[PDB]
Amino acid sequence: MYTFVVRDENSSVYAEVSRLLLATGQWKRLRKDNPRFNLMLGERNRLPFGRLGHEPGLVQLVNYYRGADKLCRKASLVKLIKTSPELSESCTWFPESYVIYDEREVFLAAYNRRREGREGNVWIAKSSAGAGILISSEASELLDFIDVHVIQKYLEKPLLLEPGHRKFDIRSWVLVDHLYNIYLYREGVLRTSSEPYNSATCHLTNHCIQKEYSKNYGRYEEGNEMFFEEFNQYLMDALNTTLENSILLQIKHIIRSCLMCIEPAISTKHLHYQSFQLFGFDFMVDEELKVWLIEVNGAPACAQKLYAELCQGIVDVAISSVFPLASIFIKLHH
Amino acid sequence: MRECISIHVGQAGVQIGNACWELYCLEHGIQPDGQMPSDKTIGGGDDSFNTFFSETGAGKHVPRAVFVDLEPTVIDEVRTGTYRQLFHPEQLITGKEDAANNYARGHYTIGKEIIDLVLDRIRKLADQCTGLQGFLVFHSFGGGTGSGFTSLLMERLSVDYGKKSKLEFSIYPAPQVSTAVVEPYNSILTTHTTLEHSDCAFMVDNEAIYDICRRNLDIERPTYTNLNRLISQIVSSITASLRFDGALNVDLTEFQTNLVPYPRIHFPLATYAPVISAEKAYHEQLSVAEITNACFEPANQMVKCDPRHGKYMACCLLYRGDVVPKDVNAAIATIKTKRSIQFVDWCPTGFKVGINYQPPTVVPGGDLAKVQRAVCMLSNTTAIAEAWARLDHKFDLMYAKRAFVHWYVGEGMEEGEFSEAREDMAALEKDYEEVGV
Amino acid sequence: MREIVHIQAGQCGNQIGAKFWEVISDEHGIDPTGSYHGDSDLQLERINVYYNEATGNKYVPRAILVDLEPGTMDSVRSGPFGQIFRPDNFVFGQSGAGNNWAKGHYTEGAELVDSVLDVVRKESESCDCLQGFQLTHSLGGGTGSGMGTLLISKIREEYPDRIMNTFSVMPSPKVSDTVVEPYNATLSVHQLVENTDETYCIDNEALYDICFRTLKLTTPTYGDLNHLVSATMSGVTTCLRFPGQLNADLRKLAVNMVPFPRLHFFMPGFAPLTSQYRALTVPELTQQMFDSKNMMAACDPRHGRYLTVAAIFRGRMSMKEVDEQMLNVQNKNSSYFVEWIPNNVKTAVCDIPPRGLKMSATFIGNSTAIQELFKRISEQFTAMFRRKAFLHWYTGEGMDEMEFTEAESNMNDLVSEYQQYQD
Amino acid sequence: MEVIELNKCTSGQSFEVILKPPSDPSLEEIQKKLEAAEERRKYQEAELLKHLAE
Ligand SMILES: Nc1nc2c(ncn2[C@@H]2O[C@H](COP(=O)(O)OP(=O)(O)OP(=O)(O)O)[C@@H](O)[C@H]2O)c(=O)[nH]1
Ligand SMILES: Nc1ncnc2c1ncn2[C@@H]1O[C@H](COP(=O)(O)OP(=O)(O)CP(=O)(O)O)[C@@H](O)[C@H]1O
Ligand SMILES: Nc1nc2c(ncn2[C@@H]2O[C@H](COP(=O)(O)OP(=O)(O)O)[C@@H](O)[C@H]2O)c(=O)[nH]1
Ligand SMILES: [Ca+2]
Ligand SMILES: [Ca+2]
Ligand SMILES: [Ca+2]
Ligand SMILES: [Mg+2]
Ligand SMILES: [Mg+2]
Ligand SMILES: [Mg+2]
Repeated sequence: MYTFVVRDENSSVYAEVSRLLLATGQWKRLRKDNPRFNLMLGERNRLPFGRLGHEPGLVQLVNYYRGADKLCRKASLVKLIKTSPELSESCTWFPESYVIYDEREVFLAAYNRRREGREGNVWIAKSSAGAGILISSEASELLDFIDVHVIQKYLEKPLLLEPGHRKFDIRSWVLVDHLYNIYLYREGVLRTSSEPYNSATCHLTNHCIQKEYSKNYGRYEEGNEMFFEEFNQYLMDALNTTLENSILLQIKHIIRSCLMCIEPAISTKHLHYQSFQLFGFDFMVDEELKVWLIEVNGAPACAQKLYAELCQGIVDVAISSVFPLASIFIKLHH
Repeated sequence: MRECISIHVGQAGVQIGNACWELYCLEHGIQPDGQMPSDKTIGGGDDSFNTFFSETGAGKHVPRAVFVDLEPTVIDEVRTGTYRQLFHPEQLITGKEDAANNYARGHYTIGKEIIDLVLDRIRKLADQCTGLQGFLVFHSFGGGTGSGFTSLLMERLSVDYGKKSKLEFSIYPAPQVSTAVVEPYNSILTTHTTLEHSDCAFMVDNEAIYDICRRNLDIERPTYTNLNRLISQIVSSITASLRFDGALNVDLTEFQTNLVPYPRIHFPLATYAPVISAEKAYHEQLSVAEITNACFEPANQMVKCDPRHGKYMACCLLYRGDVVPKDVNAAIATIKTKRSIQFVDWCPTGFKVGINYQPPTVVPGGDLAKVQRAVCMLSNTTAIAEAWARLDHKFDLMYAKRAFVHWYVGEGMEEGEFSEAREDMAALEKDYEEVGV
Repeated sequence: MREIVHIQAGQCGNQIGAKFWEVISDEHGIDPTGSYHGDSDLQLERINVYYNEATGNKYVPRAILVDLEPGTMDSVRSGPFGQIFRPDNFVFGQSGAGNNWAKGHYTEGAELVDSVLDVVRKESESCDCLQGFQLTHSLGGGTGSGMGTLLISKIREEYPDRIMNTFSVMPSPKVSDTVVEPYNATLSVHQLVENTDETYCIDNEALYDICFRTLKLTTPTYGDLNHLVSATMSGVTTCLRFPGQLNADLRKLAVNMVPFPRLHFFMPGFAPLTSQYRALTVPELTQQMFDSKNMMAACDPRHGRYLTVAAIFRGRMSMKEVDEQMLNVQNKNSSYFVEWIPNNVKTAVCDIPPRGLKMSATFIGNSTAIQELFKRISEQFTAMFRRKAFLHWYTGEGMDEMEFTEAESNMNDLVSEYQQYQD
Repeated sequence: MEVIELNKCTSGQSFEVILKPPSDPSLEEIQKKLEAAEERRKYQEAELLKHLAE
């Protein structure tokens, strides 16, 4: 009879996980401030990690990795990729990014080389305080809009789905358990734009923007969400290739690269408490079938059809592995 | 040569002090009767061990120590113990009734009645000193005497010995061995009124010693004797530079100079390795690289915390055994390229290293195995603030309902001292977060 | 050498007190003549907490026997351990108190309280460090109830800085002598709220239920009830009588157990209770120890919350397994322990078990469910008082109705105070 | 990786290895606080004895 607490009510993922635990008849939910727990479905902001692992006779487990924010923040991800030799500034799968509050003169250094060199000189400015994003070809407009933000090279040549001539992004859910096994959920989603890509709403593939500002919401696929079965079939019929070969090999590479990079800093291998965490990786694919990492989400949601399968898998390999009772993942070995 | 006076207050301070001076005598070759055959200067001298031992004309080497307890049963153990012949009765001070786990009872009620007697006995040891460095104060956080009378003694020592340094060895409360519910109160009350009077304090969390004893020594349910023999080893590693020839941490001032740049942030984290069970007939001797790498494992720290999520302000490596500087630097280079060791911007990223060739001494028949080399790391990490957060939280839980407060007010303490002390801890906890992030 | 002065007052107080001294004299190896005949120095290490040392290595209980009738105290002096008590410490009157709180507290008992205090003063003057007093009595009669609480008030006036600890037997209509018992108990409870630091609530209703339901005694006697009180009193005093470090003296016990001065009424529990050669495992000790069927106060702990808990295990057992089982009860019923007092459950271990048991467990709980006891008494009080029934026995001793109205209000306040910390 | 201040002796040695350059109350007041607490105790005891006298 294990005990667990719930400190994030708005977690749609762990509301279902907490729902499944009670259904097993072997997990008892306690008050959110009771410290005599085995599992903490903690809060996003200011989780008191310093108070975990000090309860005698209690193996304690939390659903967040302390320090994983270095990967799940815009400016932190940029600094982590430029400064870590495991990733290097020669990183081939991350768009050329810069942090502006600093790297103002460094950003304008590569901006002049693109303007003079007749190359595509379109960038994008975003930050972690957004739903506020600007896409422009003039650097003067990007810097005035900021007045912490990040500016990275806007992928001007994206892979467009047909029929529709429309943009998309791929969301991969990755679960990292207490042993730091990297489990990639076999089911992904393509959050597609319902408007044709005009290089002169159709640029931002967010699920909230396509339902509020787009008029073709739900025309091609239900909820502007195309799952892997349909997308792989399209890659075979249109490009004569598979999702595994053209895209998913690079995805698994990036997930391993990022997570193995921060492993010494966040591992709870010999720590007095254990951690797991569900991650949301956002990828962009260009017309050359090259995968690009956009951002990593630390508190991700899920597709409605996949809430059942994934949340059950969170209990199987992350919760019941530490607290046994009485595969949908691809193990990225390392 | 400059002398150091050790002061042991409460049950925890006296028993830990009892285990330390036993280890000191084994290390310096002093027999229980006080004799020391290797000391050729009979009746005097200014050797390194004379900073902790005075000498009588008869050749006895007497510890420069004072034992204080508001209850006679613990100090009566010293009076009839194995090393009873070391101390003279002037150094042992006992009362009738203890502080009953009440900070206010040990600071105000009972402390006021005994503070002049203790200071007078301390003055007797100071008069035998030709150049007193300062004091080492051993006490618990949770006990009424260890918290209440210590904070009064630290106040009065700053008055009577203002130019002298004061170091603490403090036992942080852990429910697995604690004997009182109100220990969070006593810990924060005593940290508040002692903060401005202590130059460098070494916290030992009983939780850490307990698990190190269970995990590494295979003791199913460790006792105080188990815990104190391990603590005295760490204490010996820290005070060895005061008792032996050397150049690192040669006086009490150097502890503050090398470990404490900010006066309030004077709680260095101690990490010790290796801890090997003596029941293992043949254990593989760990290397310099292996014991130095173990200095960055939380499981070997005296306070459980994660230094990865914090910043360093200083770092000292104290080696005892078969260690040469070449192997130390080889280990540090490897550790730099593997561990998360972030220093603050206003401090050099480096290590002060001290090596003493004499390998560690273990009490014959004890639980610790003799090893060829060992290391104690003293690092000033902001991550040790986690121990304050735990303490302060338990405080806030009980104080919100004013639970047990009447026991303290009944001793003449005002309720405002509770929130005044808690506000100080909130300030201290905020200083750590500024330095750490 | 922190000595305790024991006092037993009234019929119940002296009968229960006599069995207590009979039980712990056996555990410490003292024979009925005061001669030690044990086989372990652990028996003598804290022997001075309860025993004085006389000429010829004699051990004399530091006990004062008080009554207003000679009857019960003559039976003590003729009982098994009657010869061990100090003859000067028998202080008795001749009138009796007639189950009348007013006679013990205001008229008959006032005449005798000064000679009791003279004997208390003599025992205290020969104490190297008197830590406090322990009193055994019932609340339903007259001497132990009325004169007992008068003694406590005067003992506090002369020794204000010493701990007052009581074993107080609550009346129950199941085991009742007179209908005025709710009156006497309500008057005494207010005294105890003011003038004691620790009170063990021994409910005769619980003792009857345990003898009838558990021990399978169809017709229990006061002897059968006192057998449970002996085992309980021996258990709660183990930390005082043997070498340990948890609640080794009365003041530290009060500091760990009493978070608010008035909420100092404990629920005692004992395990095992067997109707007998089978060895009891450590998980079995812990399950029974926290079960309501082993509670001596007749209050359902699941109807309230635990402020603080003291658990004492006696015998040779796995201290590791003891910790695991204690940490298992808390971590599986943490909804019944208040979250604003962290680590409020303290566990003690003693190697010497009680007579005739391989191992036992004693439970000391400060639960807010103890209000059910006070509510029960308060209901019986009001049932008669609203019609002023049987009040003439008290007004004829000088008492006024206003004192009963005040005692009633004081106890409803005590219930309200327990209810505010239950939420 | 610079090693500085190497001091050697018979019983050991010490040095510093750098990896990267950087980027009280008076006795009167204590006696006043102590006596203030004793007076609050004396006042609390006086009220108790006054209460027991009534
Ligand atoms: N490591 C260690 N901790 C101890 C020892 N003795 C007591 N403690 C801890 O110290 C705390 C209680 O403080 P004590 O030293 O026993 O109390 P005190 O200083 O004698 O003050 P009083 O209340 O008057 O008895 C608890 O948290 C114990 O776990 C010991 O010998 N070694
Ligand atoms: N360098 C780039 N090139 C092209 N498109 C980009 C881009 N950076 C971002 N985008 C587009 O902008 C959209 C929003 O990006 P971002 O991931 O920062 O938003 P967000 O973090 O608020 C959504 P969530 O965090 O919930 O997944 C993405 O869907 C992506 O298509
Ligand atoms: N447990 C127990 N209760 C008793 C005993 N004798 C009397 N009582 C209870 O005590 C109350 C009567 O008090 P009693 O001691 O006889 O009155 P007193 O002698 O005038 O103080 C009643 O509620 C009885 O149930 C006894 O030996 N054991
Ligand atoms: Ca000499
Ligand atoms: Ca000073
Ligand atoms: Ca008369
Ligand atoms: Mg985001
Ligand atoms: Mg003590
Ligand atoms: Mg009777």
